[PDB]
Amino acid sequence: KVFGRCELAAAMKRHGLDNYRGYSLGNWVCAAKFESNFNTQATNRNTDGSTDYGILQINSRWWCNDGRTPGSRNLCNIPCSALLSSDITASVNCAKKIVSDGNGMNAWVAWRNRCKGTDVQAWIRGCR
Repeated sequence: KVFGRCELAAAMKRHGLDNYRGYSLGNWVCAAKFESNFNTQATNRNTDGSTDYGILQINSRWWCNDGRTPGSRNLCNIPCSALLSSDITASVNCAKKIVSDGNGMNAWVAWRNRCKGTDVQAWIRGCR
């Protein structure tokens, strides 16, 4: 599923991501835009052999199990394919753990390079 911008904002808010760990809703929408372009099915392989899954590009070395990643820890206790669902619940629950791990939203490289320090409120402008 490719979410609309305000559609994803409403879903992230209903799931408790707005202001979670101090990160306003626009930070999360901006992160999803640049990690997956709002596409729940997005997958991308990394040079270390891991793969990133879903709307928030959650990694198979630390967070989810994909069965093909050396040194996998599966800290979210979830198959990586579950993070590709049209229902974002599993991605939100895992992202809440990632953002609590010590580095905040710096865990998302696209957030650090394309959202951090910008006017993130623009990503929720116009939404009701």
